Amino acid sequence: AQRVTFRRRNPYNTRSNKIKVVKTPGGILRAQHVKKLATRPKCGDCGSALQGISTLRPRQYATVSKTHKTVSRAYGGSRCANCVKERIIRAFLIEEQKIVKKVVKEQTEAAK
Amino acid sequence: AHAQSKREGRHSGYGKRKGTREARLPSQVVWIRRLRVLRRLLAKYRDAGKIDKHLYHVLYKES
Amino acid sequence: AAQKSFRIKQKMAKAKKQNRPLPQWIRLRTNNTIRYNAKRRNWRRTKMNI
Amino acid sequence: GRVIRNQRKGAGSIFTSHTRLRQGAAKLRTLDYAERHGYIRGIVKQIVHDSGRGAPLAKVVFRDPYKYRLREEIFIANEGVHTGQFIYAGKKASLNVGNVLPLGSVPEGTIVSNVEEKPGDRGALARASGNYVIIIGHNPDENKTRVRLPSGAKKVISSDARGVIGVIAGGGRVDKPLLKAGRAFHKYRLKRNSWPKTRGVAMNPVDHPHGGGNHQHIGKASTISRGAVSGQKAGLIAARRTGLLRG
Amino acid sequence: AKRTKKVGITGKYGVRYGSSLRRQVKKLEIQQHARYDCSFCGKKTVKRGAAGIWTCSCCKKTVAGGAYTVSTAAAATVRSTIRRLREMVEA
Amino acid sequence: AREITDIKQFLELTRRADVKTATVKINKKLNKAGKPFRQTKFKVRGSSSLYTLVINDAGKAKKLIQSLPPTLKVNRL
RNA sequence: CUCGUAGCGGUUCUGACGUGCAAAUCGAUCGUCGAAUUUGGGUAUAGGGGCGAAAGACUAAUCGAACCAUCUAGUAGCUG
RNA sequence: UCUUGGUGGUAGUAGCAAAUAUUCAAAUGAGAACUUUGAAGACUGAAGUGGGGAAAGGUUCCACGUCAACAGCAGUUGGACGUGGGUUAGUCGAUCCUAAGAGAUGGGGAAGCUCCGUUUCAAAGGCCUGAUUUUAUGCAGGCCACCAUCGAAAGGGAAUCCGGUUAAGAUUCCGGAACCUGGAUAUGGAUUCUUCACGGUAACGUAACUGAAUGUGGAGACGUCGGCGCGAGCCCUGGGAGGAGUUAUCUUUUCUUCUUAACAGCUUAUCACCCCGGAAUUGGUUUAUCCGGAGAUGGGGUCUUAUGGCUGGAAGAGGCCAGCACCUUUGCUGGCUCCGGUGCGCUUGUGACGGCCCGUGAAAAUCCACAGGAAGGAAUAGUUUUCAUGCCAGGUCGUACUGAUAACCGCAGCAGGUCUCCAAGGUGAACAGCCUCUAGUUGAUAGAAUAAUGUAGAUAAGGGAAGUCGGCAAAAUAGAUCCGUAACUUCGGGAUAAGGAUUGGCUCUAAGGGUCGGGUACGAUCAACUUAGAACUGGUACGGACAAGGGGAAUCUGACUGU
Ligand SMILES: [Mg+2]
Ligand SMILES: [Mg+2]
Ligand SMILES: [Mg+2]
Ligand SMILES: [Mg+2]
Ligand SMILES: [Mg+2]
Ligand SMILES: [Mg+2]
Ligand SMILES: [Mg+2]
Ligand SMILES: [Mg+2]
Ligand SMILES: [Mg+2]
Ligand SMILES: [Mg+2]
Ligand SMILES: [Mg+2]
Ligand SMILES: [Mg+2]
Ligand SMILES: [Mg+2]
Ligand SMILES: [Mg+2]
Ligand SMILES: [Mg+2]
Ligand SMILES: [Mg+2]
Ligand SMILES: [Mg+2]
Ligand SMILES: [Mg+2]
Ligand SMILES: [Mg+2]
Ligand SMILES: [Mg+2]
Ligand SMILES: [Mg+2]
Ligand SMILES: [Mg+2]
Ligand SMILES: [Mg+2]
Ligand SMILES: [Mg+2]
Ligand SMILES: [Mg+2]
Ligand SMILES: [Mg+2]
Ligand SMILES: [Mg+2]
Ligand SMILES: [Mg+2]
Ligand SMILES: [Mg+2]
Ligand SMILES: [Mg+2]
Ligand SMILES: [Mg+2]
Ligand SMILES: [Mg+2]
Ligand SMILES: [Mg+2]
Ligand SMILES: [Mg+2]
Ligand SMILES: [Mg+2]
Ligand SMILES: [Mg+2]
Ligand SMILES: [Mg+2]
Ligand SMILES: [Mg+2]
Ligand SMILES: [Mg+2]
Ligand SMILES: [Mg+2]
Ligand SMILES: [Mg+2]
Ligand SMILES: [Mg+2]
Ligand SMILES: [Mg+2]
Ligand SMILES: [Mg+2]
Ligand SMILES: [Mg+2]
Ligand SMILES: [Mg+2]
Ligand SMILES: [Mg+2]
Ligand SMILES: [Mg+2]
Ligand SMILES: [Mg+2]
Ligand SMILES: [Mg+2]
Ligand SMILES: [Mg+2]
Ligand SMILES: [Mg+2]
Ligand SMILES: [Mg+2]
Ligand SMILES: [Mg+2]
Ligand SMILES: [Mg+2]
Ligand SMILES: [Mg+2]
Ligand SMILES: [Mg+2]
Ligand SMILES: [Mg+2]
Ligand SMILES: [Mg+2]
Ligand SMILES: [Mg+2]
Ligand SMILES: [Mg+2]
Ligand SMILES: [Mg+2]
Ligand SMILES: [Mg+2]
Repeated sequence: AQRVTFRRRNPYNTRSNKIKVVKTPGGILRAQHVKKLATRPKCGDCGSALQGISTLRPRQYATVSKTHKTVSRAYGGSRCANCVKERIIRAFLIEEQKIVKKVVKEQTEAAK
Repeated sequence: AHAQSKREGRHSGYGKRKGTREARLPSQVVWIRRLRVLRRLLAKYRDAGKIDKHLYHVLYKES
Repeated sequence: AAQKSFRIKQKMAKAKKQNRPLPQWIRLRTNNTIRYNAKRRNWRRTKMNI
Repeated sequence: GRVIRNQRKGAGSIFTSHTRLRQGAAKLRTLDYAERHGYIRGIVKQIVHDSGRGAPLAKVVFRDPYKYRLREEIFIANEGVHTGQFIYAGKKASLNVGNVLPLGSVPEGTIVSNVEEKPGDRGALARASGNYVIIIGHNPDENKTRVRLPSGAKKVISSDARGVIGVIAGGGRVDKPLLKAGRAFHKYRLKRNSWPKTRGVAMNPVDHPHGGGNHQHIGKASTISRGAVSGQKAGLIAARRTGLLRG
Repeated sequence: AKRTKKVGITGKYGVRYGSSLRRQVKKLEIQQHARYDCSFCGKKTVKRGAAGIWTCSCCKKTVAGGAYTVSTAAAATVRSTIRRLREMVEA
Repeated sequence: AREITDIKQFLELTRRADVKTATVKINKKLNKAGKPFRQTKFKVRGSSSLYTLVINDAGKAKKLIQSLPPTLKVNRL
């Protein structure tokens, strides 16, 4: 089989020096330098991959448009639509608790 | 020509094996093939309908 | 080293231009005692130490 | 006539702490008006592992009182503290495990950890895994409190000094045997270069006061004074009694 | 079948390290590798996560714990003692 | 190298004032029984992209080659 | 953990060689080979100091105290 | 055994013997064992004597001329000598970031050379104004609490590929095809009389779809081992379209070409998630037993695009041929370049998992998003456009070559040492040994003869350790299948204990799969190498070369792996 070479002056099998052997229109095999695989943006609350958002290297996000980077909700590209829904429930149930805890506290000190 | 003789069952005797039985063919690969066969058959018999979901779960753990 | 400094290549460039014999007309000059380049260097005989 | 290994450690060249992977300095929250007159509510967001430390670290997140921002303090996690737990630090706080209160405002026999030796030095006592501090007394005029330290000693600290309720998590760690030099190798890989240890009796006399001779023997008494210096303090330093504890 | 009479998890150590020390590690390797019952979700899904750390696989909630078991006997006492001192303070 | 799948955007593209040249390719796609036809490609030299419009029906290939502007430079083969 | 390559070491022949191929090699036979492994680069520790899983081992063929220059033409009841 | 220089005998002596190996003819030449070409024989045998690189070297690269010295023989040859030519980048690196660390400043010490310290006990400071006519944009608000700088040509990092080209350069040149960053900027589209979009129950979708201070979140960003799945490339192979080989005989045969880049659009997914529903007769399910009233199975969906498929790039290039021209400028013309299969294969990438830890396996630059609502803004398109298209620019340094049985270090053209990528067929468990393909080399003073003594390799009747300090060296054993396996033991081992049978070839037999299906008592089709058995056969050979444990009973001693 035809054998290939690293096409850059790095001769070491580092993380930034990965190759894929590919066949050219000239009929020969050649090394092709593979970029690093991208990581999905994780959730800001549960830390799971959050969907609808592109999986790009961190400077590629300045090239693509806003649709690839955000879901149409509140906390779109930040949280994961279950942590957001839990956040809306947890928001709501505490001011209704705080209002109740206010009228409980006010009434019980109004007595004695 | 030697490859066709191997297919027909020649040059495979005791004097032609240098590796162990597991080195020549790993027993795990034998198990993996044979378990995947029974699980293919069991899912084919449940989904087509010649066993119910109760006899299936008995044979799946027996397989 | 195939990825040099410029300061290394500049001294490497100087050494090649010095890597010549004596010009022959210098040996014909009046009261001339120079017979040869006494400061000739080879890559094979003397390493030039950066 | 050569400097010994116990002397060479103070130069701090190859004898430093291997501190790349550590999560930070595990301290208490800095003593302020929130923690001196009322309380402040934190939240655990991580129980992480500290490299070279046998005790987990709790990352507790507070709100800054004066600026809108979040301040992440790093605690030593108490056994029983979980993620998602509200953590209270202050004077008016409630006794739960993981709450931070002054030693004066917690009762007798309370079990505390990450206890300040002086009020506001951000945690000095009961920090290794499993250890704790018991409050054994009080002198409310000229505010002090008597404790029992993990060595068994009795200390008198200010009642304005703080502590975290509970034991430090990770206890029972040293009860497991290492079984092999490999598991000792990776314990000390992330602490410091103190391992292995060559016996001084296994040496040449130039290297150690115990080395040399036709047989491996100590030669002089291993008990040395406190009133000696470097190079002579190789053995039992300032020992009161030696050998087993059999009376 | 039943592959070993007594060594169990400690068969990886061979004949090495002594039989006392293999017995000493055996009760703690069983203790650290067991799945424990979660207190929040109720499922038996708590495993050790670098000693002192006990994350439940479901409900994603981590509990600071003992080195090899979830709760030590010593910190069990602390949960009884601090609970008593909390009531007698607010009594 | 974008691929153009429409006629009216193609004509709107050929008057873009950054395009000045184009090339037309004749391919002889002879297969067995489905379609041994005469493929015609219309490649457009935009400033940042090369636009190909493929017309496998040989009728429309005669129609489009007339309707090209005369300020554009066409390359046969 | 084990057999055993690559690797990394260096048991024995007290083999070859011993004005060598080599101021430490060559060959066979060997130890070990998924970790207290092996290794490049960066970095830190410097001479009565460092460093040492400890042999007075290693610190540029130099080590029971490196190397360079000076004091110094050091001194010699000793040999030429 | 003075110092420096010179010179002898030894002496034409010792020697020029590792790395299988050379041979014939012609050419050139004064001169050929050694040069060049052809022929032949061979070897490295893909963990290479092959293609590249890192450090180091520095011109050794390439051409012409040349052979005094050098290549321990020779020399027409050369890494030699003389003269020249040669290294092209927005995309590859450096440059930038931080690491371990190094290190100024403020300040303290020290007679002083200078030492400590890197945020300290310092009055340590730049950032945008919403947006412009009293603006060289401040003579204003407003915001920010850190605090040098150096530190990686293997870590992090914006973006380039294919084809061709040279005597020597190439991801740099040329041709074609892209992309990124920075800047400026117009048009179309989008949104707007509800002034900052609409659809979907939802997961989320789209070409767009304002968003200041401040805050928060994510990416950069991570261990190792195991098995499994998937992809690429390779290997194996069928049909066909060419070319070459063998052809006494046989051979629908043997070898060989049949390729598709970066980039772009459309599709493509295990995992994850949403809706309906409500589960014991418990179901789903992995090679590996996890999951489910905190909502399983099931039916519908949503998303990531690793990756694959189609199309553009792109057949116009590259390859293989054919015909005709035949100092033809030098080519011209024409055809083919197609469709599959297989897998415990090899190398690699990835995904979901599992195991391990008193080990839980970097940082920063950088980039994005969200929260918030500061400010500004509505006519037939006011603003704003992270939508499409259009314009301009991308500096400096490096780049040739070797990377080693001759380009580095070892006094040198030294059997030494020196970091790494790619990796064909067979045998076989195998990246072993042995043989071959591609590529490469055939270099090492030669010739003749075959004394002793050597060195390296062998064999030896009968005996079998009598040898010797001592079985030193050698021999013996060796793979695999089946049988059998003790003392003792920390119950894990001992253990391949010890021992004992079988092994070839040929012709068969028997198991062991996938895809295809039902009525509101059924077999087409393809593919793989394991295992077991049988007969027949042979100078009883058969792990036929290669490869490959000697074993047992005791004592001392250190527990062990390691140094
Ligand atoms: Mg790099
Ligand atoms: Mg195998
Ligand atoms: Mg098995
Ligand atoms: Mg320079
Ligand atoms: Mg010791
Ligand atoms: Mg000693
Ligand atoms: Mg071992
Ligand atoms: Mg071993
Ligand atoms: Mg080996
Ligand atoms: Mg030795
Ligand atoms: Mg010898
Ligand atoms: Mg010599
Ligand atoms: Mg092994
Ligand atoms: Mg190596
Ligand atoms: Mg000293
Ligand atoms: Mg000694
Ligand atoms: Mg000296
Ligand atoms: Mg003297
Ligand atoms: Mg002399
Ligand atoms: Mg002489
Ligand atoms: Mg002679
Ligand atoms: Mg001879
Ligand atoms: Mg060979
Ligand atoms: Mg060969
Ligand atoms: Mg020449
Ligand atoms: Mg010569
Ligand atoms: Mg000569
Ligand atoms: Mg040359
Ligand atoms: Mg020259
Ligand atoms: Mg770059
Ligand atoms: Mg900087
Ligand atoms: Mg820098
Ligand atoms: Mg990294
Ligand atoms: Mg090219
Ligand atoms: Mg080249
Ligand atoms: Mg170009
Ligand atoms: Mg418009
Ligand atoms: Mg719209
Ligand atoms: Mg992100
Ligand atoms: Mg490209
Ligand atoms: Mg479901
Ligand atoms: Mg690899
Ligand atoms: Mg745009
Ligand atoms: Mg170059
Ligand atoms: Mg080059
Ligand atoms: Mg090269
Ligand atoms: Mg030197
Ligand atoms: Mg030579
Ligand atoms: Mg092979
Ligand atoms: Mg095979
Ligand atoms: Mg030879
Ligand atoms: Mg005999
Ligand atoms: Mg005999
Ligand atoms: Mg005898
Ligand atoms: Mg005798
Ligand atoms: Mg022997
Ligand atoms: Mg067997
Ligand atoms: Mg046996
Ligand atoms: Mg035995
Ligand atoms: Mg030992
Ligand atoms: Mg001992
Ligand atoms: Mg003992
Ligand atoms: Mg050992």
